[PDB]
Amino acid sequence: DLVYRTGQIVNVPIGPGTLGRVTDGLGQPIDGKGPLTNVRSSLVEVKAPGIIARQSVREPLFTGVKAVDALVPIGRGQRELIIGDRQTGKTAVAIDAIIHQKNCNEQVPKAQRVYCVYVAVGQKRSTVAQLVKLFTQTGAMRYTIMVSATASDAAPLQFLAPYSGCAMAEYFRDTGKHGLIIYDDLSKQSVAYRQMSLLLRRPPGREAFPGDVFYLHSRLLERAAKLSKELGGGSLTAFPVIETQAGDVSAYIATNVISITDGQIFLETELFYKGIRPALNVGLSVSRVGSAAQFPGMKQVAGTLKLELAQYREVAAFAQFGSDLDAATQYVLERGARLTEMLKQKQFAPIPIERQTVAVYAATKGFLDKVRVQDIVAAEEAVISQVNPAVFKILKANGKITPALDAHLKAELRKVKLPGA
Amino acid sequence: MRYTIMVSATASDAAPLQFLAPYSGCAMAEYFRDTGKHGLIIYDDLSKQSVAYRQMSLLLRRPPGREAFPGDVFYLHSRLLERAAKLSKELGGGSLTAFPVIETQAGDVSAYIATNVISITDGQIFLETELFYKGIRPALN
Amino acid sequence: EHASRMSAMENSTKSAGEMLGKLTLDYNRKRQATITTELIEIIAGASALM
Amino acid sequence: PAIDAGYVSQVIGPVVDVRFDGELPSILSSLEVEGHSVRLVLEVAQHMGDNTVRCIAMDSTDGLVRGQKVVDTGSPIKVPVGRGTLGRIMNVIGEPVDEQGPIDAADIWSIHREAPEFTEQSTEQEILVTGIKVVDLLAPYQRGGKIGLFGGAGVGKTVLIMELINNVAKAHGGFSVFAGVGERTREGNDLYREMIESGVIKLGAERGNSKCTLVYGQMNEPPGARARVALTGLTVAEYFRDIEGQDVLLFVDNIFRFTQANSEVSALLGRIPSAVGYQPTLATDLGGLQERITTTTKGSITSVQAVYVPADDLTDPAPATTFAHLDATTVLSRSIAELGIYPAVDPLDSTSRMLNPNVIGAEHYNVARGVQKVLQDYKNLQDIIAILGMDELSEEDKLTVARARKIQRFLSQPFQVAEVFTGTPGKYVDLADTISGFQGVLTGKYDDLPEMAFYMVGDIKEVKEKADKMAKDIASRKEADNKKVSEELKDIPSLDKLVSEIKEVVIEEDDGLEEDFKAEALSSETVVLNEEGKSVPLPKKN
Amino acid sequence: ALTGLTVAEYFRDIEGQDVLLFVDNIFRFTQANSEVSALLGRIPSAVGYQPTL
Ligand SMILES: Nc1ncnc2c1ncn2[C@@H]1O[C@H](COP(=O)(O)OP(=O)(O)OP(=O)(O)O)[C@@H](O)[C@H]1O
Ligand SMILES: Nc1ncnc2c1ncn2[C@@H]1O[C@H](COP(=O)(O)OP(=O)(O)O)[C@@H](O)[C@H]1O
Ligand SMILES: [Mg+2]
Ligand SMILES: [Mg+2]
Repeated sequence: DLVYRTGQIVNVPIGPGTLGRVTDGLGQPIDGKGPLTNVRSSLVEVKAPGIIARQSVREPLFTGVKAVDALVPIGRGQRELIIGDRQTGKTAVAIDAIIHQKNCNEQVPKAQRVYCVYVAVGQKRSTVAQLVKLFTQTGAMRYTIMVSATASDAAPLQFLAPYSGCAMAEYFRDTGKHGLIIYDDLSKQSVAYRQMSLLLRRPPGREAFPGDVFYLHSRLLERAAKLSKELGGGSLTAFPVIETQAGDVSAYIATNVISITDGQIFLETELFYKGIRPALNVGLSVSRVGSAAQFPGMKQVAGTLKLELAQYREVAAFAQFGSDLDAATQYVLERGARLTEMLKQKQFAPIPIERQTVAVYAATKGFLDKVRVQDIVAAEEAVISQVNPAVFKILKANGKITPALDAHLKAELRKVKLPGA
Repeated sequence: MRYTIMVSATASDAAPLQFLAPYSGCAMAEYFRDTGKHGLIIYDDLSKQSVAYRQMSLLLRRPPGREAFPGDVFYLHSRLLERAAKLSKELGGGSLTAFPVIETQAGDVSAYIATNVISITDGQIFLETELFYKGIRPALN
Repeated sequence: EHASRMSAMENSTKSAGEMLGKLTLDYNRKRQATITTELIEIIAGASALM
Repeated sequence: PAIDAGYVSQVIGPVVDVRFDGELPSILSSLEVEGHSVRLVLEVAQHMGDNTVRCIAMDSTDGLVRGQKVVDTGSPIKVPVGRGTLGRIMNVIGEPVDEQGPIDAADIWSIHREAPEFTEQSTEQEILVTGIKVVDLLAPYQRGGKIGLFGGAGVGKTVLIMELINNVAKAHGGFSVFAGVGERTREGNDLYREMIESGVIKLGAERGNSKCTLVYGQMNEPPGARARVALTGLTVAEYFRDIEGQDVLLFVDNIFRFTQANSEVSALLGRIPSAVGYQPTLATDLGGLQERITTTTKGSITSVQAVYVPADDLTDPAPATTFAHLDATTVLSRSIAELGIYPAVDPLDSTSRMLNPNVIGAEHYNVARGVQKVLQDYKNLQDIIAILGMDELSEEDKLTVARARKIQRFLSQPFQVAEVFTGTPGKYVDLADTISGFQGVLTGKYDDLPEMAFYMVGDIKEVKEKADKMAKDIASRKEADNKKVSEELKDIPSLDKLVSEIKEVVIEEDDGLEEDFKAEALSSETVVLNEEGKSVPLPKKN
Repeated sequence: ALTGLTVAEYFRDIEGQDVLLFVDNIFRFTQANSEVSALLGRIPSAVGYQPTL
C-alpha cells in the first residue's frame, strides 16, 4: 500500500469550533454534525510551560460537590487525581464538576468562565452516548468538548486521545481563558500504551508496563498549569481518573499518577456501599494546592469540619463494637454521623458554593444536633429552602461570612422548620 | 593496616573491575596461603560482585536467567570461594578463610545469589533486622 | 467470664477474618507479580536467542 | 565544511543515530542538530560501528528527518558554572530558563567529571542538626555526608526536603544547589517564588548576593534531559566545592528519576534488560553519579537526595542500589503517614553512620537505642494486639505498648513549610530538648500524660502544655452559655440594605472566542504530500 | 555423575557384584546442565532450568 506523508506533526483541530462536538482520539467528529468549522490545527505533543510561565494557584475551581469543595478544595490550574475502585463514583464527581461549570458560567464574566474537555479512554460507546445525552439535557454541552476513544477503537487512538483533548483544552489555557480536562480512566490509557509497547517488542518493566509509562502521564499532566500574567493568565485544571484493584493504591500506575498530580480524591469502596455517596476517604484524600485557593467562608467552617471529622475517626467503628462505650464521646459519634450525612449528595445535582458553606455552617455551629440522623438530608434541603436568599447573595458577593453576616445567618438559622424531631 | 591489604573497586569503577576485585583479593591472599602463613579474606558485598558480573555479561549479549543473572553465576562464586582452603603439611600447612558478605532484601533468604552462596560456604552468620533493633548487637540469629 | 469470652472471641473472629481478607489480597498481588516477573524473565531469555 | 558534520541515520524516540562519514565524535561528546525548532543537543552514548554513533537527545526529537546535518561540538555538554549562576535557573544544557538574561559564566565545565580519587577523601564525621526530632534522634545527618529520603509517592519526601531547606540552608554559610530531577514544574515555580520572597534569590543588580542555584530538569522534559540534569547540578556544586573551596549544600529532588530516565533510554539503545525492567548498567551509572558527590579535602558537599521507591517496594533495584551510597537514610513509610504521623519516618528502617556512641556521645546514642528497642518490642506485639486485643497482654508489655505509643506520637513534629496547609505553626527542636524529652518518656516520667499530648508538639514542655489544654477543655464543657443580645443596631445594618450595597457584575451572552482567532480552513478530504512536495488531496485508490 | 555411574555399571554388569553408588548432590548435575544451556542455544524453561531437565 502507498503511504503518503502529510507534512505535519500529529495534530488535532483546536479552537471555539470544538465546543459541543463529540470527537474521536484524532480530531475528526463522530456526533454526525459535519466537520469542525471555526477551528485550526495544533500539535498534540506540546512541551509543558516552564517555570517562569507559571504562577501560584489562587482562584478556586468549584466542583459543586459538598465533600470535595469543603475537604479537598481544588484551585484553577491544579491536577487532582480521582482514584478508587470500579463503581465508586469517580465519573459522577467529574460530571458534577462539568455541570457545575455550566451552572457557574452564566453568572461570571466571560474572562472567568471554564470550558470543559471530557476525554473518555477505553469506555463503552453506550456510556459515552448516555453522557452526551446528559450534557445535552443539562445544557453543559455548550462549554464541553468530548474526546472519545472507546474500547472498540484501536489502542493508538486510546493512547493519543488524552493528548488530543489536552491540546483542545490548551487552546483555552493559552488564550487566557480557563479549562477543565477530565481524563476518565487514565489507567486504560496506560493499558493501551502497554499494548503498543509490547506489540513493538519493547522490554517490559513492572506489571509488564513499559519504562516510559511514567513519562506518558507526566507529559500529559504537566500541561495542566496556571499561566503567568505575561502569558494571558489562563489556566487548565486536570482531573485524571485512575481505577484501582481491590483498593490497592500502591500499584504502579496509581503511584505514578499520585507522584504527578497535586492532590488526590480517594473514593473508598466501603463507604460507597454503606450509602455514603460521594464516598470520599477523608483521611487519605488531600489537596495541598487548592487549599490556599479555597472559597473563604468555606475556609472558615470547613477547617473545623475537617478537624471534627478527624477526631470522629478516633472512635471509628469501635464505638461499642470492640469492647466498651464511653458515653462522654457519644457526642463525637452523634456529630460525626451528622457531618457524614451532611456531605452525602445525590447525583447530577451540584450545589453552588454559597449554598454549601451555609449548609456546613448549620451542620457545624450546632443548628442540626436535635435532628435525627435519618432526616439530616431533608433538614439540609429544608435549611436551604427556608432561609431567605439574600444571605446567599451576600455570602457570594462578599466572599466570606462577615461579622455583619453571621448574626443574620444565626437569626435565619433559628427560624427554620427542621422536619421531625 | 600493618597486616591488612585492601582491594577497593568502588561504585565509580567499571563493572569488570568490581567483578574482578574478589579474584584480585583472593590472589593477593593466596600468597600467604601458599607460603605457609595463614590468611583471612573478606569479600564484602559479594552480591554487588554478582551484580557487576550480571551487567558485564548482559552487555556481552549472553542470555539472562533468574533475575536476569547469568546461568554460570553459581560457578562465579564457587570457583572463588573454593580457593579458601587449609593446605596439607607438604604444601606448607597454610590456610585461607573466607568471609563473603551477601545483602538480602527484606530478609528474603530465598534469593538466587543468597541461596547459591549459602550452598557454597561452610557456615552461615545470619543478621536479622528485628534482633538488631531489640538491642541484640551483633544481631546473630 | 463466659459471656465476656463469648464477645472477645467474636472480636477475635472479626479481626482474624479482617487480617485474612487483607492477607489474601496481598497474596494475590504477590502471585500476579510472580507470574509476571517469571514470564518477563522467560521472554528476556528467549529474545536474546531468537 | 563537510568535515565534523554527520547526518541523522535513524530516530528511535529520544535515541538518535548519527552517521559521521569523516570522523566520529567521542563518547559523551555533545552534538547539535541544525535546523530544528528548538536547540536539539545530542550526547553521544555508543559507537555502533559502520561510522555511526548512537546519541541521546536533550530535547524532543519530533520533527527530525533522516538527513539532518548534525554538528560535532568537539566537547561534552558544557554548562556555565560559577558565582554568576547563583540566583539563576538553568536547564540540563546550561541555558538560562529564568528570563533574566544570559548567565555570567565564571567558566564553562563539562558535566562529565571523573569521581574524586581515594587520596582526596575527607573522613570527618560531624553532626548536622536539622531541628527534626526523629532525624536528630534516630538517624542524625552528617555535616558533609550524603543523605537519602526514601519515599513512596505521597509520604512526604518533598515536604521533608523543603523543611531541610528551611532549617539547614538558612543556618548554612555556603551556597546551595537545588537540582530538580523529574519532579513537578509547579514545585520548581513554588520553590523559586519562595526563594525570591525569602531573599536567598535576588533579582537584577543584587543577584550576586543570592545564595542558591536552581537546576531544573522536571518531569515534562524528555528522558535525555532528566538523565543528565543531575550531572548539571553536580557540575554547579562541584565548581563551588573544588575551585571556590566552599562548603556546598546540594538538594536533589528525586534522584530516582535519573535511573528511570536511563532505563527509558536504555530500551532503545538495544540492551538486554536486567532485573525487574531496568537497564543492565543501573549500579554503575548510579555509582558514577553518586561518587562525584563527596566531601573532599578542598571542599564539602552536604547532599540531601530524595529517593522514590516505585510501588512502595524497598526491594526494587533502583532504591536498593541507592541504599549503599548514602550515609544517612530517612525511610519514610506509607503506614506511618496513614496513622497521621508526620514526618512519616520509619524509626526501625532509617539508619545513619552517625549513630555511634563515639561520635555523638553515649547519652544520645543510648536514648536512640532505647527508643528503637521500645518500638521494636511494640512491632513484635502488633499481631497479638490485632487478633486478641490489649487485654490479653502481660502487665510488663502493656507498659511497653503505652510507652511506644507515646514515643511514636512524640517523633512527629509540625513543620514550618507545612503550616500553610495544616494551620499549626512549625516547631524547630534543639538536640538537647529531643534527648531530654525521650529520656523522660523512656524512664517513665510521663506515664501521667495522655498519648495525644505527645502528638504534633515541639518539645517535652509542649507535651505538658498540651495535656493542660486537653483537660481545661473537658472542664470547658460547662463554662457559659454564649449569647449576644441587643446587638443588631450597633454596627450591622440588615439583610436588605446589604443586597443594595453589593456590586453585581455584568454578564455577557455569546462569549466571543472568535477574538484574535486564526481559523484556518480544514477541508473535508485529507491533504497529503505528493512526490514534488505539493499539498494535494488523497488519490482515489485504496 | 556419568563417570561414577559407569564405574558402578562395570561393577554391576561385568563383575556381577552388588554395588553401592553414593551420589552427593545429584542436584548439581541439573545445576551444571543449567549453567551451559543458555550458551548451547536453548531458550529457558520454568524457573531458570534448562528445557531438557
Ligand atoms: N452521589 C451519588 N449518589 C447516588 N448514586 C450515585 C452517586 N454517584 C454515583 N452514583 C451511582 O453509582 C454508580 C457509580 O457509577 P460511576 O460511573 O459514577 O462510577 P465509576 O467509578 O466511574 O465506575 P466505572 O469506572 O466502572 O464506570 C452509578 O450507577 C451512579 O448512578
Ligand atoms: N510534615 C508534614 N505535615 C503535614 N502533612 C504532610 C507532611 N509531609 C507530607 N504531608 C502530606 O503528604 C503529602 C506528601 O506530598 P509530597 O511532599 O509531594 O511527598 P512526595 O513527593 O513523596 O509525593 C502532602 O500532600 C502533604 O499533605
Ligand atoms: Mg467511569
Ligand atoms: Mg515530590
